[PDB]
Amino acid sequence: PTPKYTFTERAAAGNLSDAEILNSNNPTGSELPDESDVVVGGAGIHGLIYALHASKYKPNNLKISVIEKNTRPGYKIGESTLPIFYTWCKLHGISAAYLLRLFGLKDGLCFYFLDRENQGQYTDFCSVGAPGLVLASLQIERPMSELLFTILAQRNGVNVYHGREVDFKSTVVQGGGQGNKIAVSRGKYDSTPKTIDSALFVDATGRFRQFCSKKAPRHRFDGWNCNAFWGYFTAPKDESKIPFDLYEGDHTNHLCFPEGWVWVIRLPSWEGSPIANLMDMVTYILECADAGVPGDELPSSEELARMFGLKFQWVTSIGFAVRNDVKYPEDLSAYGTREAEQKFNYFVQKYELLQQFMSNFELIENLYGPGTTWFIRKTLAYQSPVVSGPGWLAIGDACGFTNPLYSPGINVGMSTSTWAAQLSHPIVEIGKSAPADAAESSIRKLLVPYDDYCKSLVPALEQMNRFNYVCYRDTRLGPQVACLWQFFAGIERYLSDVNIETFAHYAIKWVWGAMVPEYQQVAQKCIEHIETVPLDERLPDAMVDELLAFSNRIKSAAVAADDFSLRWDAILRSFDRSLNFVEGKTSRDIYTRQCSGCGAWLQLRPDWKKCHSCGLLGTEPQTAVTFDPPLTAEEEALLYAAWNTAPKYDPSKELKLPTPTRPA
Ligand SMILES: Cc1cc2nc3c(=O)[nH]c(=O)nc-3n(C[C@H](O)[C@H](O)[C@H](O)COP(=O)(O)OP(=O)(O)OC[C@H]3O[C@@H](n4cnc5c(N)ncnc54)[C@H](O)[C@@H]3O)c2cc1C
Ligand SMILES: CC1(C)c2[nH]c3cc(Cl)ccc3c2C[C@@]23CN4CCC[C@]4(C[C@@H]12)C(=O)N3
Ligand SMILES: CC1(C)c2[nH]c3cc(Cl)ccc3c2C[C@@]23CN4CCC[C@]4(C[C@@H]12)C(=O)N3
Ligand SMILES: [Cl-]
Ligand SMILES: [Zn+2]
Repeated sequence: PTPKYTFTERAAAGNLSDAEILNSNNPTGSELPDESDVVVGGAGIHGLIYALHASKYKPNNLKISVIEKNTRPGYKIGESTLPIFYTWCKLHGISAAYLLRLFGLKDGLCFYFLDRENQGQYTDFCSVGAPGLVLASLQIERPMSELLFTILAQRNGVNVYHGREVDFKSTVVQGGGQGNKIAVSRGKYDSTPKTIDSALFVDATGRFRQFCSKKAPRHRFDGWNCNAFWGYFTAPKDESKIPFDLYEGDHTNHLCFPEGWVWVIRLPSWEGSPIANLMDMVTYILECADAGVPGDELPSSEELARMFGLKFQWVTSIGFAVRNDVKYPEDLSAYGTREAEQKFNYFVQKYELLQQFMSNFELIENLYGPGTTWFIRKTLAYQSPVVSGPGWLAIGDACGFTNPLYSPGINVGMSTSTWAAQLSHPIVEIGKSAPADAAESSIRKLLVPYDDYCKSLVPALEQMNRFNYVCYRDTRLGPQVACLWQFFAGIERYLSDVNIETFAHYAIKWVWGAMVPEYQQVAQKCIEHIETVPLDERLPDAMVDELLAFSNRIKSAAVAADDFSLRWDAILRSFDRSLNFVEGKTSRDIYTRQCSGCGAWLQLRPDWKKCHSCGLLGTEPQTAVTFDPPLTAEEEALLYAAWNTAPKYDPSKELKLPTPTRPA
């Protein structure tokens, strides 16, 4: 396909604002409709996942309008995504060759555990992702992901309106099929708001809980909560001076210690690009995905920036997520002038490994506009007690949130977004087909499992977060108990069988494995012991011995009961096939390489000879996926064949769950 510059030229011809050029791509028009079936407040990632999944699950059934306050897709923290997210993108028609032009490659998770009392000592836990012919994970700049899903939504019959705000003071939400009146303005100052008459309102306003807060007070869990502070840094081409052995920038890297952990995420940034030019680039990429353009014939990221007049750079997202019972010095003025900067730099100099690590990175000033060099957010975890009611439901962060760790926010949270999307079709039809009293009663009963799932979801994720945090207080418990159990309980068994029809049903059974009984049994034993040791103290060595022995005893039985075949010793660098810890083991599959020209991390497969980010050609390591232990040519062909195309929906087939097999 020849690239078109439709939006760039339309914007210049009409001198259109950012919101006006975006809204001009709507199928129904740039102005709000008088009526809709569903109105979604908020076009964050979940509001858009919801609208995309609802239209894809059953096309041409629901008229859906998404209302977003930002004039263009705004900055969000939350950049790391997991295989279930990519699978969802692939099911919606965008595979890795196209996504990697916009987003950074993610190949597994790596954890480094720093000893607080023995500075310089550390251990690690490293895993790999998948071959390029299997799947990819992504590090996403959120202004780009929300733009991608906006354009994709607009191309699938969904209207998205930026620069428009739901007025929750005058909005009326009623049950049955009686009808909502959603008031939409451009802000407080706008005294000519519009009304959308509609059947279902979806609260996707994130942590702001703009609608469901009216129905219940925000709920907090017992015990300590977490604070976060972060910033953006350069992304070094040469990672060889990082003070951790075998470090690789294309993981989501975690620097873990008693007080909390640091995330390190390498990703490309498009900041500075005009919004109209970005729409043209994204539209071109989708036209290429529609036509099936092969990766080596698709322009590279930097070539796209030249074609469409964009700005492109590599950055590292680095942030702390620490417990809010940490004692800080009263005066931190020596480390900066703002609290976020002060606490970031104070914590770095508390660990020599963190300071040696950070000395590979240069701070970026105001990457996302003035005042964005430093970010801080306090008291992260919460839950919404009420997530549905007459005429409305909530999804995503509006239901609750725990912690960045293991990225449940996007990847687990999309279970609610996609289930609500599926449920939205019968919800709307019930109201159009039955009198008001019975309609409301039938909708209420239909949503009882959705309410019950949300109610138990956040507490389970909260226990999962505390489980990892307490084990991060020791360099043996971290990798050998917490990491091991999250990977065994949470690896996505039978993901290659998921399709659009089963996606929500599968996703709600995942929960990162946090509902697995043996997982909860080990987590409760560790939490119960470690929470009795004050944070400023080292864990007694006998406590670590006992928790380790208890964990390994429960592990051996649960691993023997799992009937899912997996080359565990190839995926986890430090463990054998039976998930036994091996002290000196370093062997692992090799799925990626770093481009010598631009530093971008690449997936190895024989049909991607050039760097997808800068276009530089490689010389035969792409065919050099290293399987260790090796696979025959037939086993390798069989692996790739399983992941080629998702199977058609077979209503006779029973859904296979991602969690380990029950012991029976
Ligand atoms: C420090 C930190 C790190 C994190 N890291 C990760 C990670 O690595 N991976 C991960 O998966 N998750 C991560 N998360 C969680 C993740 O950021 C959230 O789960 C995710 O952004 C939730 O998306 P959402 O669409 O529900 O809400 P948001 O993305 O917050 O979107 C809400 C939208 O609603 C709009 N809005 C608000 N009020 C109105 C109104 N009245 N009218 C119209 N629109 C309105 C806002 O403009 C906004 O765009 C992290 C969270 C934190 C705090
Ligand atoms: C199941 C997947 C998505 C997975 N999910 C993880 C979660 C954590 Cl926490 C760590 C590692 C993984 C992996 C690595 C896997 C293991 N599978 C072997 C056959 C195909 C596949 C898919 C992929 C593969 O090639 N790599
Ligand atoms: C398990 C059930 C109760 C179920 N549980 C869900 C949870 C969510 Cl979140 C979404 C959908 C479902 C469904 C619909 C199912 C899926 N199964 C396919 C084989 C038999 C069965 C049973 C039934 C079926 O025919 N329909
Ligand atoms: Cl992650
Ligand atoms: Zn390159």
